[PDB]
Amino acid sequence: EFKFLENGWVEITANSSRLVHLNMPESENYRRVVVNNMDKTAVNGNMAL
Amino acid sequence: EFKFLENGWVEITANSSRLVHLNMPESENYRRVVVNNMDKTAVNGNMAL
Amino acid sequence: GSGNGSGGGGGGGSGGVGISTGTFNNQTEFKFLENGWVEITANSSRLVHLNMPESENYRRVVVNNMDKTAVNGNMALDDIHAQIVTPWSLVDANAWGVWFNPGDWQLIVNTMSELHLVSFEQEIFNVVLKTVSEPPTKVYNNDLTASLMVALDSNNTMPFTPAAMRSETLGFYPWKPTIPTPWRYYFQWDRTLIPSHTGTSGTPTNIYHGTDPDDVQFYTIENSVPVHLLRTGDEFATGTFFFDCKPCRLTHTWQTNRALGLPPFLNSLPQSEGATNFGDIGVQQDKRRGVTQMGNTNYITEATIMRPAEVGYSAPYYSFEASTQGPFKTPIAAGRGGAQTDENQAADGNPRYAFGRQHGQKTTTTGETPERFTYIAHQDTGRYPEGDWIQNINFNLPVTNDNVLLPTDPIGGKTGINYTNIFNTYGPLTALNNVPPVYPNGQIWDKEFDTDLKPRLHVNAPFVCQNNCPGQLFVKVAPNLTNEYDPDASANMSRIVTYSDFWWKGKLVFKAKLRASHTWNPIQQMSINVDNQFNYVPSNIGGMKIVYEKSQLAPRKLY
DNA sequence: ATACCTCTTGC
DNA sequence: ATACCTCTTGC
DNA sequence: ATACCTCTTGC
DNA sequence: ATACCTCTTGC
Ligand SMILES: [Mg+2]
Ligand SMILES: [Mg+2]
Ligand SMILES: [Mg+2]
Ligand SMILES: [Mg+2]
Repeated sequence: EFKFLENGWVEITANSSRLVHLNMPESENYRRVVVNNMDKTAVNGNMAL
Repeated sequence: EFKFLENGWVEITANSSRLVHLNMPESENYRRVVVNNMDKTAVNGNMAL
Repeated sequence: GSGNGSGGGGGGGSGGVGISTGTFNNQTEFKFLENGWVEITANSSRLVHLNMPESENYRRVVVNNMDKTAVNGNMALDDIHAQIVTPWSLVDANAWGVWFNPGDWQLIVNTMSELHLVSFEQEIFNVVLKTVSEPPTKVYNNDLTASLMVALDSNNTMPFTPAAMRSETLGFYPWKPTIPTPWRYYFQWDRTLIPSHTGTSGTPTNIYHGTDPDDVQFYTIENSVPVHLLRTGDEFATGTFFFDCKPCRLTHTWQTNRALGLPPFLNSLPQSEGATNFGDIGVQQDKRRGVTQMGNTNYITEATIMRPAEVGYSAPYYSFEASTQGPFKTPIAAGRGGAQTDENQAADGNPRYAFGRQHGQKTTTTGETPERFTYIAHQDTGRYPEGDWIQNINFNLPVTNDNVLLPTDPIGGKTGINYTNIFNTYGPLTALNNVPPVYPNGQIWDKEFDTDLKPRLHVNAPFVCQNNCPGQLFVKVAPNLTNEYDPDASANMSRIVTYSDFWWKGKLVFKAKLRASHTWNPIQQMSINVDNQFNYVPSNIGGMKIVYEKSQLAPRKLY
């Protein structure tokens, strides 16, 4: 919705809806994980990676 | 000027000015003239002209 | 061989043919208030002269000194750019000299401590228009009914072009006439240009691409302002405008990082006069108590010791950067100054003004070379690169060559370069001041940029208006036609030769504050003497000139 | 529409 | 009779 | 609880 | 009986 006001102001109202789908989690736990692509960086010149 | 109102109406005001120049007429008379390009139409197939 | 007829004057309450519509005043008022505030009111008037434009058209011109840059090593010389050219002329008055004479300046500067800009308004009157008609006997007649046009861009729709940046404001002498300048403005354009040197092989790309249609903007007075037409009897006047902007100080600071805080206690004092009897701290540099920002040593020296933050900063020079439209020098705030300069050491940061007779150059002096100078602020906030240096963290000293970079060692293998040229130390701890005014050739106030984020200051003027700035004032002679005119024709129209004169008067108001003695010793003060004495007076011919003067004379603690 | 070198013999 | 590129620092 | 391609034949 | 280098964060 665009609603024009005095003096050229507009009030834009945007609505939006969705059907959302969701599965049960893999596991009901909180986990603390470490990620390690050492190998890739191990390369030399692959710092950015 | 554009002046925005409620409900998306606008009032457009346009001003305009000019410097106008004007010479005296060729003659202070009213004339009744006839124009005749007979010759051109005389052609045959030149009706439109 | 006629006088035109002399035409006869009708009379209203604010004007007519033989009725003056204004009053000349170029006088300056100081009005002392309670608590040492002063209200300075400065009036100023001029007789302005103006001719009809070259042509009643707006033009879009491109300028191209390709040849000069074509040179290789002449990057800096690039003048390329586009611009719209109008038939209008601009009346700019933004410049110290328009408003004050020296005497004034003196006062201000010696007795005050800070200055605020307050309001400003102007007006035009006693308008006159004449026509020239011509054996070359030129004759001049008033054209009673012709008009002068005037437009005031209060909305600030036009792009802003302060004219002092080119020394085109009005004159600085009340007793001598002057004129407005022809208005023009930048027009967008794309452009490329690869830097090079003497030694540089071939032809570095160097071209004018054209115009980003996106970036296009073309304005016209006519379509954006209302134009007033004045006849002799008419007169025009702007309202009064009020400024919203910080104050400007008239004092300078002098402490540098070195002078902040409690100096070290000297365990040992001199016992007789003489400039060689120093005092002594009397403690091993590596044994003193105190604080530093250096985690490795135990050294504590006036240069090591910690300071609360940092005055001044260092930046690259001479730096040219480049964007869409070509290169340009990177500006600095600071400048330099001091003992190790003397206008010859004169570097980056100090500004330099150049100008004509209307603005200070000796009136009688012949020859079209501009007069000049380099303003050297009193505020000791700049840098002395030569003194800089950098060293390895290990900080083992005395230091080894391998562990230190000097202003002497050459960078990029170029001899005449060193880190200080590309160095930069600005940062959250930096602290500094605004430029100081420059009499008489300095701009006074300036518009702020419409960017989302903003400069903390401008270098061209001390007063930057926060909100809107007073709209520009344009004028122009109204076209006076002959009896022949054919707009349908391609040729340029012929006009009667016409021109105009009118007086302009303005009022600019500041508000300031008296200063007061705080130290035992007296301080610096501007003053006249045998040496400069003649700068302030006309020559036996009427030679006049206005020399530049300083502004922040007195000192102030910084901390 | 003149007041002691400004505004201001005002207010 | 100048307000942030219009009217419109209005109303 | 439908009004002239929105909000909104509302207020 | 501390206010932004005076009087004076007074009045
Ligand atoms: Mg307006
Ligand atoms: Mg506006
Ligand atoms: Mg584009
Ligand atoms: Mg672009």
